[PDB]
Amino acid sequence: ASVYAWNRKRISNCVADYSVLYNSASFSTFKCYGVSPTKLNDLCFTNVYADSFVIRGDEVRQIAPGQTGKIADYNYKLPDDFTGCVIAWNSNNLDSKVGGNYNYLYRLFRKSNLKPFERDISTEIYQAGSTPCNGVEGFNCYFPLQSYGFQPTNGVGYQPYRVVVLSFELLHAPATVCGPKKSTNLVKNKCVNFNFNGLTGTGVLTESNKKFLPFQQFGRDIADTTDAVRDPQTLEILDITPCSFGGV
Amino acid sequence: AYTNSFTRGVYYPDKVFRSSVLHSTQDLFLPFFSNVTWFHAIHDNPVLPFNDGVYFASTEKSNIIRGWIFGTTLDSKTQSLLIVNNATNVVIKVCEFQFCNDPFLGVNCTFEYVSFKNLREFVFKNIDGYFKIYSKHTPINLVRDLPQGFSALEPLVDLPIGINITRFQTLLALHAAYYVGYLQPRTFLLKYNENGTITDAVDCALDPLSETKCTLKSFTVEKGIYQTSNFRVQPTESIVRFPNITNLCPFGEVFNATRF
Amino acid sequence: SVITPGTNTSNQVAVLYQDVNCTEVNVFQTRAGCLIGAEHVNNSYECDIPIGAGICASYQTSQSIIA
Amino acid sequence: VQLVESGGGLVQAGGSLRLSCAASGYIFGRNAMGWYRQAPGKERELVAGITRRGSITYYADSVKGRFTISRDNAKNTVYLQMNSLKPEDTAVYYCAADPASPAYGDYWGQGTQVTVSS
Amino acid sequence: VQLVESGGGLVQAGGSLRLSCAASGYIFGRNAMGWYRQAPGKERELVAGITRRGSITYYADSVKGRFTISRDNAKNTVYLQMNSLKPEDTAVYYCAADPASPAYGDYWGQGTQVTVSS
Ligand SMILES: *[C@@H]1O[C@H](CO)[C@@H](O[C@@H]2O[C@H](CO)[C@@H](O)[C@H](O)[C@H]2NC(C)=O)[C@H](O)[C@H]1NC(C)=O
Ligand SMILES: *[C@@H]1O[C@H](CO)[C@@H](O[C@@H]2O[C@H](CO)[C@@H](O)[C@H](O)[C@H]2NC(C)=O)[C@H](O)[C@H]1NC(C)=O
Ligand SMILES: *[C@@H]1O[C@H](CO)[C@@H](O)[C@H](O)[C@H]1NC(C)=O
Ligand SMILES: *[C@@H]1O[C@H](CO)[C@@H](O)[C@H](O)[C@H]1NC(C)=O
Ligand SMILES: *[C@@H]1O[C@H](CO)[C@@H](O)[C@H](O)[C@H]1NC(C)=O
Ligand SMILES: *[C@@H]1O[C@H](CO)[C@@H](O)[C@H](O)[C@H]1NC(C)=O
Ligand SMILES: *[C@@H]1O[C@H](CO)[C@@H](O)[C@H](O)[C@H]1NC(C)=O
Ligand SMILES: *[C@@H]1O[C@H](CO)[C@@H](O)[C@H](O)[C@H]1NC(C)=O
Ligand SMILES: *[C@@H]1O[C@H](CO)[C@@H](O)[C@H](O)[C@H]1NC(C)=O
Repeated sequence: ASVYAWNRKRISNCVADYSVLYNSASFSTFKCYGVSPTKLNDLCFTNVYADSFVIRGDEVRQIAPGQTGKIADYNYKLPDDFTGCVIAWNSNNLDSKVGGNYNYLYRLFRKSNLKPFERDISTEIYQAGSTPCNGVEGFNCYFPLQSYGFQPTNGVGYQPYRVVVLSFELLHAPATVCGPKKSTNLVKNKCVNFNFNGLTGTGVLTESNKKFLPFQQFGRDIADTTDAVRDPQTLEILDITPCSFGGV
Repeated sequence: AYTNSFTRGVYYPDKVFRSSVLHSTQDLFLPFFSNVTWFHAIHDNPVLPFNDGVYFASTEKSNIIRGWIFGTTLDSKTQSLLIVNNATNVVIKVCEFQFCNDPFLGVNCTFEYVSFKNLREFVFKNIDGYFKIYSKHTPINLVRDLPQGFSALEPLVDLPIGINITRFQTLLALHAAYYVGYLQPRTFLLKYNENGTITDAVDCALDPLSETKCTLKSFTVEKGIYQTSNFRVQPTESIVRFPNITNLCPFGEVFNATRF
Repeated sequence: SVITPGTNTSNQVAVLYQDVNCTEVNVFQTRAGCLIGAEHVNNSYECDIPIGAGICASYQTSQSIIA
Repeated sequence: VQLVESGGGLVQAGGSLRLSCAASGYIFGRNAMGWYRQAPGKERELVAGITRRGSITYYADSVKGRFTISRDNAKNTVYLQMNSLKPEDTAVYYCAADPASPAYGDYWGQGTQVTVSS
Repeated sequence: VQLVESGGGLVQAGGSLRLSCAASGYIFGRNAMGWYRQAPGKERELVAGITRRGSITYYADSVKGRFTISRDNAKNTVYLQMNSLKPEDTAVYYCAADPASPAYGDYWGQGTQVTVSS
């Protein structure tokens, strides 16, 4: 997609292999915010959103939280508290063409700035003076979208780049997306290091005698800590007891 | 026609099991004792605002209410959400639907999913692109008014749609009554029993006794004086005063100079 | 602050605004603040719920909060 | 910044002069392009412009009776045909986006001097 | 990035075509260099390569019976001689390091189109 009208897709009910992207030497950049790029395979997400567009090389740096500029303000914006990875690579042999590829568009101006994850696909003529435009370009009347005109011989800052942004959503909600991990057998009445569909801790697991409502995934105590969990393969409830300790 | 909500519209705010505890939370709930609009199906189908979320309820014998439509302009130009109970299943679609001004059921698209005596209650809210639906079905014996008593709704479905909703309209079949309220962003103290069922609640902004109950984390209050809040006089006007300077600052003489 | 009998007796309450005038916020102005909802009487009783500056309140006879 | 101007020179008033410039796709792809001029002691002004879409043209009042602006997408170029030039038209002419501005990352080129004698 | 390719063009199947490129010392000094090709609708693949040390050569199976790769250090150049070209060999050919990658700061050049007719 053109950056002014960026695409979005949801990723769910799957195994997310992140090493396949991280260790791919074809990427020009792979920057993660809020998470290490090498720990992604060990994490679970509610879901993952993949945003996708083409931009010019000199403006790749605007696809980041806290940034300003023509893309950051009028085409695609990430929030200051963004959690996710921005991945990009050169497409000079795909998107650039002789005479210029004018199909990819960007918004150069707008009445006001975008909020995070907004999209503006309006074709309304922008007034930049006192006289109403009434849909016609001329002095003080301009159409807001510009073409890139990408060409094979442009210098690198003017070459096209393909950008994919993976936004990671984290909630108490059961993870619908997890990395390529293998399960183990469940054991009881031992002190273990555990991970239940992304929820971790150290403790002793026992069978509970309490009832969860059909939609509840885990429970908590008075201190708001994890009290119990629902096993993801066998839908049974286990209680978590801290491993014994004391002074000597 | 309007009627008192009688402390209804409470639902489980999350999927965390809790028991034998009083838990305080800030979310969108139907305020206690506000009134709701009472609509009659016998001798209508208006388009109502959605606002920040909707409390919906109905009472039946024949189940003439079949579903509802959510959206903005409902003009076939943008996405609209259609939910209909038909035959043996429930079909949910999000499309650039063409609607009738008064859609009814005689007796491109982006998303698709398929799942008096009777009181049914629902809560509809839009958070982070999700159309969250909570519900409860209980038996009744009341015709003339909205039933009293406390019951919490459970999550039914959580739909990953990404749809902008400002208005909605119900769908009735044609040959009983329903109520519409709106949710507000306020704190409640919720009481969970030993099985994790919410059995009671306090609306912390209903009156000073409720404020005391929330302050003290209790549904029972002892005799005495409790300090619960802070009174502040608010400004009603503003004053701006400057000396009589009409002279403009000579920035042009520095800025637009012929020689630097 | 909220002045109340316990909830085992009544759900009627009185409210005190500690530092303000009754003209700013069954209303009684005292040195302890503006007291709203309690009925002031000129009798004299043993103190139950203290308010301040010589004033107390209680719930009694038709049963209501008095100051 | 990725613009080259040409076609300037000294002419006697009357007749005509052809100005032209070439642009990279980056600039040629802008919503509109035109010619600007700056006379000594004067502010730079837009003389004429042509849009990318619809080939809509417009001119400053002072040149409406004698200038024609056009573009040729095949070569990524823009032209200005100035007929009936008068001494008042002496200025440096520049090729730039109709919404030209440093705010958008634009730069002015060398421009080309057009001088019109008696 | 400091590479220039040449020698492309249209030939009839059979005969031969000579490709060549020149490199700056920065690239020519890499452990190995070779030719890559990309046909429309296909991923780019390594066709042939020659090392810097030992002049070790290797070829993709699809070209083992007809391509020869060589280098000439005197001019900092690399050559690919493609004999018995078939229509299947139509692709854009590129000069790059055998371990070519953005990860090492490499860039692809323009490449040169080689077209082989019936
Ligand atoms: C949801 O759609 C409505 C249109 O029905 C949008 O409302 C418009 O908002 C703009 C400001 O952005 C106002 O100038 C218009 O007057 C509003 N139109 C109407 C009919 O009220 C609303 O902003 C959209 N919401 C989101 C989150 O996209
Ligand atoms: C320096 O001079 C410029 C040009 O005279 C001033 O900018 C404005 O230019 C537009 C035309 O493009 C006029 O319609 C405005 O009236 C001008 N503004 C003003 C205040 O005259 C610019 O403001 C001047 N800079 C300073 C500091 O005075
Ligand atoms: C997961 O797979 C195992 C092995 O086939 C099966 O016994 C178990 O019931 C499955 N659980 C769920 C939730 O699908
Ligand atoms: C009940 O509805 C009427 C409608 O006229 C409105 O004036 C009143 O304020 C509402 N009261 C409450 C508590 O919602
Ligand atoms: C699908 O979307 C396009 C705009 O991208 C619109 O022109 C077309 O009419 C839409 N199709 C339907 C059936 O609404
Ligand atoms: C909790 O469930 C048990 C049955 O397992 C039932 O006997 C008990 O009354 C329930 N408690 C409440 C408060 O509903
Ligand atoms: C509170 O009221 C109940 C009756 O509902 C009574 O049995 C109990 O003794 C009362 N408690 C106090 C402290 O008065
Ligand atoms: C309230 O205002 C009146 C004047 O209207 C004044 O006499 C009185 O002392 C004030 N009381 C307090 C508590 O401020
Ligand atoms: C105050 O005392 C008088 C007798 O002097 C009595 O008549 C009156 O009712 C009392 N008022 C209050 C509020 O106690």
